[PDB]
Amino acid sequence: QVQLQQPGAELVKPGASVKLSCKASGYTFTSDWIHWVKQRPGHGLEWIGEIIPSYGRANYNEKIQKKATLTADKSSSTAFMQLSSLTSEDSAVYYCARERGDGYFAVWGAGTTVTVSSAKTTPPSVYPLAPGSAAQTNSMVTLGCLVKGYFPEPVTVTWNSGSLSSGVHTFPAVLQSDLYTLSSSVTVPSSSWPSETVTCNVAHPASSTKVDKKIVPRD
Amino acid sequence: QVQLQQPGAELVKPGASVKLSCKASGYTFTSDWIHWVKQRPGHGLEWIGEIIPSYGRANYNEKIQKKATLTADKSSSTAFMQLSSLTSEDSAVYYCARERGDGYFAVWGAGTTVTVSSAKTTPPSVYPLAPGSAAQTNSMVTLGCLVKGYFPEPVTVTWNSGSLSSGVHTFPAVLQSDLYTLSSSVTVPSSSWPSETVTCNVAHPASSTKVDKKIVPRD
Amino acid sequence: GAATVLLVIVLLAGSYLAVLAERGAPGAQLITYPRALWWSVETATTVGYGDLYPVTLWGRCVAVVVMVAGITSFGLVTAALATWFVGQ
Amino acid sequence: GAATVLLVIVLLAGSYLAVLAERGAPGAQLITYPRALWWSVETATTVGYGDLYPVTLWGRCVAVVVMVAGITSFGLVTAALATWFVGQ
Amino acid sequence: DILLTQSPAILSVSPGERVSFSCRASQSIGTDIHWYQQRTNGSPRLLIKYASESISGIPSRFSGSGSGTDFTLSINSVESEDIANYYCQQSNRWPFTFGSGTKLEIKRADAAPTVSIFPPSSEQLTSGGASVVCFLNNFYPKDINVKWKIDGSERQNGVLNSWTDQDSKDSTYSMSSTLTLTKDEYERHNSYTCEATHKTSTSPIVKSFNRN
Amino acid sequence: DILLTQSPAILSVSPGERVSFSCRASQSIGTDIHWYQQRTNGSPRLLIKYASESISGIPSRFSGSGSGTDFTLSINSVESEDIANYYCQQSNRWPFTFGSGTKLEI
Repeated sequence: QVQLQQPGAELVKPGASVKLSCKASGYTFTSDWIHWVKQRPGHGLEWIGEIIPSYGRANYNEKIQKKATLTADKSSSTAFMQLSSLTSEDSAVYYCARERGDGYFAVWGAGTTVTVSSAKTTPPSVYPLAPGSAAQTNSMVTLGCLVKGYFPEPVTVTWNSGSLSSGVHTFPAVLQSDLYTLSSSVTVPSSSWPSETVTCNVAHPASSTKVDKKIVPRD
Repeated sequence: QVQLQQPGAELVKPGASVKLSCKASGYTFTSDWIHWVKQRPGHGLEWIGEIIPSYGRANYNEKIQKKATLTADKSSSTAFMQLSSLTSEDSAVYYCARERGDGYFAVWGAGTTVTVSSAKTTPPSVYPLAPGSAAQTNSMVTLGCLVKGYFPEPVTVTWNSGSLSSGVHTFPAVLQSDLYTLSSSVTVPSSSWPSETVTCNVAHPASSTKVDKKIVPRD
Repeated sequence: GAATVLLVIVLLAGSYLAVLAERGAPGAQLITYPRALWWSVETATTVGYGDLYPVTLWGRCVAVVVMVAGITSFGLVTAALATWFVGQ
Repeated sequence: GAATVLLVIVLLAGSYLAVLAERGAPGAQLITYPRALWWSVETATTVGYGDLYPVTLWGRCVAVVVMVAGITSFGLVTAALATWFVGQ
Repeated sequence: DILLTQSPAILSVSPGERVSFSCRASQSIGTDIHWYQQRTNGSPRLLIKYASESISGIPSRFSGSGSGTDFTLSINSVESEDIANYYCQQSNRWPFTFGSGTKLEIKRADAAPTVSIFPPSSEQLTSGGASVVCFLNNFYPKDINVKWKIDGSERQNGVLNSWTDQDSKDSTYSMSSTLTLTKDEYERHNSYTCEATHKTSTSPIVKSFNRN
Repeated sequence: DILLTQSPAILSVSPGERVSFSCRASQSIGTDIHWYQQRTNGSPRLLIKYASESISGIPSRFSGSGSGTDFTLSINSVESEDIANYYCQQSNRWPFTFGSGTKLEI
C-alpha cells in the first residue's frame, strides 16, 4: 500500500502561506526521518529539510532562504511542511520521502504541486475527440479528449479508469490567458471500438473534481 | 559602552617609533586575546599579531616584516602596540580587536590613523557654505562647511553635535602642498533653516582640536 | 556478566542520540544509525581508528557519556578475564 | 568520587595551557579553548579520534601532563565500576 | 557541502546498448552514493544504494560501481522503459545533496508520424467555442513541422502546439496542434486541414474534414 | 598559512535582490569561517560566526552557509545600508587570516 500520501495540489496567492501534509503508513521506526524535496519544472531535485518524528527535531538546507517549518504528528503518523510568504519562485512540486536513518530515500510521495498565483481556481472542460466521418481507419484507431480552461496545474488523465494504459499519450499543458489546456491520445484496435467502450477520466486536484467522458463515434 | 578605546591619530616622522594604545572595558576573561589589524587606504585587513593579557604572551604574523611589539597592562586594562622605525609603508589605520579565545573578533576599536611623514601638524580652517543671494530654494536646502589646510588625516565632521545625520555627505579629502582639504554637505527642509540652527562640528585628532561653525544665511 | 547488558544499552542509546545531535551540522559524518553504532563501539572499547567522530557540542556530550558509561561498562573485559583465568 | 574533581581541574588547566602553547605555531589547530577542552577529554579518556593534537614542544608537554594527570584521574571509572557493581 | 557533478547532462544511446552515467563528488564520500530514476511526471525511485547494492524489484540490468569521488550507474542493454532522468545523492556528510541529473535518450529507427484530425465536439460548440485538434503521434526524430489550412489558405492565428518528451514505451515522440476559434469564426469556413512535414517523407502528411 | 579567496571583488545587484558573496579556503577548515561588514570609514563588524551562526543585532536578512573549503554569505533582499566591503576570516589554523574582501554595489 502507498507508504506516503500527499495531496495533489495547492493554490496559494503571493505572500500567503500553506501547510503541506504527508500521511505515512507501513512500518514505522523511531529511527525514521521524513524529508522534503523541492523540484521546479524542468529542473533537478533540491533538498529542503528533514524531521525525526520520534523526537520532533528538524534540520534545514542552509544554502537556501528558509521558507519551510517542519512538524510531525505521531498519533496520526503525519508530517507537515508549513511554507510561508510565498512568491512565484516557490511554485514547484514538493515531495516528501522516508529515510530509515540509513542515508537513502527508500520511498517517495507522489508530490504536491504548489502554484503561487493570484488567479482563481477553475475546473477543466472535457470534450471528446472522435474521428470525422471521412477518416479512413487502419487496423488501429486513435481517439482522445480535450481538457481546456483549467487552473492551476495539474490534471491526471487515465483511460477506462486506468485499465487502458498502452497506446496512451498525454501532452504537456499550454498556458494561455490564465488557463491551461491539454489533450490526451489513446489508440486501440479499430475493431474493438465502439463495441468496447473507451472513456477518459479527468481529475483536477485543485478543484476536487473528477469527470468522465465516454468517446463515441460522431452522429 | 565602547568596549575598546583607541586614540584617533598619530603623526610619526620617518624612522621614529610610536606606541599605540587600546583601553578595554566590559567583561574581561582570562581567555581574552587582544588582536591588532592593519589596513592601508583602499586595501584589505592584515593581521599583525595577538597578545593574551592574562599571561602576557604575544604572537606575530610571520609573513610580514616585524614592526610591532605587543604588551598589556592588566591594572589599567590597556593593551599597547609599539611600532618602531616606521616608513610611509607603515602609514595606515591600525585596529585593535577583542577575541574571547573562540576564534572571532567580537568587537573592534575605532582604529588609529598613523601617518608617517616629516610634515608638521596643522589644525583645519573651517569655513561656512551658505547659498548665494540669487539661489532659488526648493522644498530642501543644501548647506555645508569647507575644511582646509589640515594635516595629517583624519578629521571627523558631524552636524548639530551628531543629532543631524540624514542628508549628510562628507567628501574624501584631497592632498595638495602637504595639506588636506574636504567639504561636508547637509540638506534640510528649506523651511527649517535658518529658524532651526545648523552647525557643523569639526574634530581634528592629531591637533587635539574641535571647532564649531554655525551656518547662517549670507548678509 | 550483567554489565555487558548496560554496554549494549549505552552503545544503542549513544548510537541513536549521536545521530540526533550531529545532523544539522554541515560536514558531520556521524549521521546514520548503523555507523553510529560502529562509532559507539570504537568509543567504549576506546580503540582509536579515528575514522568517525562528533563535531557539534551536544554530540561531544553524548560522546563523553558513552566514554564514561561504556569505558566503565567495558568492565566486562575482567569477567572475561576471570572465566578465561579459571577454565584455563 | 573526589578524583573526578582533579579531572575537571586538569581538563580545564590542560585546555587553557594547550591553547597558550600552540598559538604561534603555523598550522596548529589546538588554538581555541572550547575545542581545546574537547581535546583534553579525548586525551584523558584516551579515546583515539585523532582529530586534534599538538605540534609545538610545549604543547606536547601539556599533553603529557594531561595524559598522566588525566589517564590516572580517570581512576574514576572504577568508582563508577563499584557503585555499578553494588546497586546492580 | 558536497557537490555532486553529473556530466554529460544528456546521454544518447542506441537500443540494447550498454550505457554509463557519471557522478563525481567534490570530496571523497566512500560508497555513500545512491541512484534514483525519475520518469516524466513520476516521482523518484531508488535504483541502487551504497554505490553498488541491488534493490529488490529493480531489473538486473541496473548496476553501480565506484568509491571515493567517482561513481557510475550502468544499464546493460537499454530499452524504452529506461528513458528518464537519473540522479545521484550522497549521504556521507550533512547535509545530504543531489546531483543535477542526467537524461537518457534513445536513438531508434526513424518513424513517420501517425496523423489524426478531430472536429470540435457538439458539447463544445454549445458553449460558443470551437477547437480543432490534430495529433502527430509516435514519430522519430522529434523534429517536425505542422501547418494549418482553412479553405485551402494557411492559418496561423489561434494555433497552440505541445510536444511530449521521448516516450518510455517506444522511444518515439508525439505532438498535438490545436486551432481554437469561436463558434462563429468556425461556422463561416468549410474545410480545415492539418499538414505534417517530417524527415521520413519529402511530401507532407495531410488530414482534413469539412464542417458539413 | 590558509589563503582565503574572495571572488568576485565587486558584486553588482539591483535593490531587493538576493546576493551571495563567495569565500574559498586553500584547504579544508570545517566551519571555522567568520564574516565581517565594513562600511566606508567604519570599523569591521561581525555578521556571522562559524559559517552560519547568527549574531544578535544583525538583520535576519543576513545568513551564511558552507563547510570545508567553500563558504557563502547571503543577503536576502539587499538595501542601501548593505553597501560596504565584506570580509571572511578563518580560525581553523594558526595564524588567523583574512580574505581580500568583496564590495557590494547596488
